[PDB]
Amino acid sequence: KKAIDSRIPSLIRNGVQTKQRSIFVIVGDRARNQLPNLHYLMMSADLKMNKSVLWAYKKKLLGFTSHRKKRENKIKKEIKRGTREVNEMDPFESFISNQNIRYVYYKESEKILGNTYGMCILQDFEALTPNLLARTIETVEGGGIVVILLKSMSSLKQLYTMTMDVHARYVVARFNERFILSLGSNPNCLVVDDELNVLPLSGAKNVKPLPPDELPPKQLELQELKESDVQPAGSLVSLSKTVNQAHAILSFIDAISEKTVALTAGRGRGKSAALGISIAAAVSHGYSNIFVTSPSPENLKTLFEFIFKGFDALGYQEHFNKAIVRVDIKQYIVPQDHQVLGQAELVVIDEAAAIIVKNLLGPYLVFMASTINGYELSLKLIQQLRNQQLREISLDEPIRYAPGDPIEKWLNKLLCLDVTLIKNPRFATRGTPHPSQCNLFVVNRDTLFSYHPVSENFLEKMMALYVSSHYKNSPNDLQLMSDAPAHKLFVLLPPIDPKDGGRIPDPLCVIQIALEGEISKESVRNSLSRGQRAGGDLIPWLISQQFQDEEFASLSGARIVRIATNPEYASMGYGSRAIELLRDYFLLLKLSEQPPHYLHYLGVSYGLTQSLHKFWKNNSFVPVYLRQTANDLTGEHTCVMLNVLEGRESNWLVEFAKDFRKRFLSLLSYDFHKFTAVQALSVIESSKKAQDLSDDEKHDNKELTRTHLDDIFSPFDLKRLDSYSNNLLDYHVIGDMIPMLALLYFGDKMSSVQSAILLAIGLQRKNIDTIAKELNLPSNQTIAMFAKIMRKMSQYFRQLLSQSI
Amino acid sequence: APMSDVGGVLMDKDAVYIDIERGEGEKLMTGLQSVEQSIAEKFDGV
RNA sequence: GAUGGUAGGAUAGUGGCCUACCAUGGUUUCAACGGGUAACGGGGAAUAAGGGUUCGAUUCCGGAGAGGGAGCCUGAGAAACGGCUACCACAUCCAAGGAAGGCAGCAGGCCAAAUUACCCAAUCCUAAUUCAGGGAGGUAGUGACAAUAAAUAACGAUACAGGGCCCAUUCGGGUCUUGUAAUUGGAAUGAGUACAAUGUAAAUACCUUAACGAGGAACAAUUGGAGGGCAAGUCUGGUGCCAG
RNA sequence: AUACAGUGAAACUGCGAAGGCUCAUUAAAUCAGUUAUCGUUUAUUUGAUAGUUCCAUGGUAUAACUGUGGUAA
Repeated sequence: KKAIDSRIPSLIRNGVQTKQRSIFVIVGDRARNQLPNLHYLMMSADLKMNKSVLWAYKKKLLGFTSHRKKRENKIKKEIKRGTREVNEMDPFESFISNQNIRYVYYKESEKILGNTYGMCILQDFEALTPNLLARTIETVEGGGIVVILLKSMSSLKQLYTMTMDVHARYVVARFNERFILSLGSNPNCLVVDDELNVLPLSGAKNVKPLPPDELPPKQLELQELKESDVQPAGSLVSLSKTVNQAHAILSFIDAISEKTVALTAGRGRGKSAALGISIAAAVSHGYSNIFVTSPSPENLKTLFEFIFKGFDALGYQEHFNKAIVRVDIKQYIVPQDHQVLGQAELVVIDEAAAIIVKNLLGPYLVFMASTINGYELSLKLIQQLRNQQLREISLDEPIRYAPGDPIEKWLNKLLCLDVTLIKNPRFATRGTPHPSQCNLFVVNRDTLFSYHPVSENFLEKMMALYVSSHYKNSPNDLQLMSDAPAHKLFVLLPPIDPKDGGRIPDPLCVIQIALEGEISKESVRNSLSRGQRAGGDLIPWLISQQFQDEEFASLSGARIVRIATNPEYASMGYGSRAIELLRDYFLLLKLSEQPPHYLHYLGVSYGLTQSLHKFWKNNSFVPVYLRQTANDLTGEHTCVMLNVLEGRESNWLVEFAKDFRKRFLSLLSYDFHKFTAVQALSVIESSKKAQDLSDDEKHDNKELTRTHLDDIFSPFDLKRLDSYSNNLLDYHVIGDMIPMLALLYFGDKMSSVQSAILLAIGLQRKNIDTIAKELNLPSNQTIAMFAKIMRKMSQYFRQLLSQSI
Repeated sequence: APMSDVGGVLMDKDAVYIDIERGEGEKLMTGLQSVEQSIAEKFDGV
């Protein structure tokens, strides 16, 4: 027996006194056997406490098996041997055989997103993805201990990096080093030996706080005031959280009970139970609401809302993947996808989930629009809310499982969930001088991710740039942008020569999907038996199947983003891309200048993205060749995925031009099955492919015109007779549908077309009928544009007839 | 059973009485425990 | 299928054991067939005991069952206490993906809930064996129903008293070495404490047995009954000092 | 004792457990003796009991074992 320390029990005492989570990091081998003692201390600090405990691991438990019949018969045959007596258990065996432990792999961390735990035991340290960190430290509640065990390689990294700034020596990872430094900065975290000594490198001093909640008392006061009918029953069933959440539920109830249409959109963070408030308001809406409601979540992702709906219904008055069917006993509600229920929107109330903005504008038109805006884009959705609908949208961000937590602050700081849209420039007109200058500098990512204060403030600015209104990336993407071997960045922020300060005008992350460098990194990582870092090369290596692209290295754009001010920000992004093309063609400090004049031996430079209109316009100012796409509907936005790749190298122009030619040849046929998107964007894509072909080719891929007997075989003679019947008569479907496929094929092959005639050629390629495509695009002079299309068909038929026959 | 040692954790008034890279941990607990007090910045003159 | 005949099937083979065909048989008042239990009782089923005369030794009540019927498998021997398949219910783990066995069992209880320890030494049984074993089997312990024979004293000396006992309604009568916290003396041993050896696989116990072990022999047996007597005491009654 | 050589965890092997509770009431059909099976099965016990040969030694395929693993098991 020995007294341990004056700080490690007192930390749990004041952590449960202030209802704040706390972090222990244990080193050494005999470290599993001190989680009994920390769990006992966590319970005896306050009995009125959750008891469950997580054991997130990655591949294998430390010294046990988590199967109680298995270890029971193992200890039975241990009894039968006789090295251990009958009524004997060491405290770790007793801990795992009596406590309530939930076991998860590091891969399936998404299965425990909702429940609550008193303790979390992170077993392995060397692999810790930040999405898993954000999912476990969120579910640990206010009297909570998160413990993290270590390994001898991490002990070497600790003894190295605990002096000033040194690192470990062999893909190298710096996210775990940033983690170690953040835990050195945290006040509610410390590092303990396996013998319960203290390493005071992480929050050394800690006093026992004095023995003893106004916002909670104001919550109880306003709740009891609302109590003194079924509205108070719903309010008391909902308000398991802050008075902010209670006031939000009460205000949404008041504005959406009898007022039938308002557009209320409650916005909140990952805490505070937004889905809980929605599901707890669902029962009150079913009471004083219409017989049908419309939910717009993801399919089979409405766990908290459906649980709170069933819970509040059972509170008041009740009784291919999963069951989300509608039930009633004395009501209807369906969790549907995008608005195929346009004619099935007789429900007067629809509640949507967080951000698909055009699909949201499609679905939210003619009913009471409740909406849940999770932070986990928001500015543009609030702008679209104010641009149309008595919008009473208001919500707040007080936490649910705490009142405020330094563990939540350190988690947000390390995982970089904090953002700031302040300007902090020299001037906007002087940043327009940077847009004329097109000057860019490299990141120096090792010194960037080494956690120093001003470096971390600029890195938070860089993370706000790299995820500012992006395409819904995540913290694991931040860990890939930090700790991958094939990565670089560029911050083309300031042109000025002032003192310490600046901004971020444009971040752009490259990915060296190479041949030489990627082959070196892959042959390295095959010893570690993993690796997947070649996407843009491997897409074309199966779609177009070119040994030239198998031999040529490539840079691929992971992401690139600018400010959200104005079209000058897109000009700044274009200047950043042009500066990056010039950069490819022509401890440590947290920037680089001479290395911005340095590069590798890369052949191709490509950006892979979704088929967006402004992204296509950026790809055209980029003019990088609009290469082979994929029309499989990626269910996030339904957007098709195109990887536009320039060739900026010595001798690759014929290869890239032939690839663009093959993509152009495939796109006209693949616009029949699963590409029915637009007319102007389709013309822009065809023009981009032909522009790539004209820029790359000199006379190599120069196609010959429509030959005589081949053109005679492609049409029929009576088909051309019907074409002349359309020339001097009506252009009906008895002669304008059998030949229209060959007409559109030869028209997009090879002698000019108008805007209306180009939309007619694209309309016959998309094979829709007359009153659909032209009336959607031009919306003016329908029969006159049909006659202009017939005249262009007559000119094409007269040209083909007078050419061949 | 508080006031007693369920397992090893014997609870006194305020103190807790428990019982039971090698040289690296032993040295970092012997001398270099609070030696990293003024080792935070490493010339981080922000 | 009742009774038989002929042939085949199946059998370890005999066999209406089963099937085709054929004949209309067969048992019975010389007790067919059917009726029940002190069929938890009986029949030799068996040992008998030197006086218990239907208590008094045992094999077997009938067949089943391993949650419930069904089907299959193994072997010199089986429709297996130890196997599998499917159906139906119980039922535990579970990370909800799946893996199972049977414990829907046996012991107990309704002011004696502790038997579940040691051995094959004996008798048999199996066994490759001059060896191994058998919860077959034996041994021991807690768990009283005052049922059973013993003890809690035996023998002397001295002193000092004069009264003790019996009958009877009464008066009274009859009789005689009888008493005493009196002193005192040396002998006896038993409960207990214990050497052992014997016994026994081993240990307990019985048996045999050296050493110590009594004066309040305090090494301290009860249970119930009959009757008094006492205070500067207390209470009640009322024709002093009394009665209760 | 440079093809084996003693201790021997865990594996194949020979055998072990070689006969234990409850529930519904069968009248020589349950049972006991006896006749027979050239009408039949039989491990073990015991006694007996084998006659065909044209122009120096036969083949891969599995363990145990290593090695890579999956699963809460």
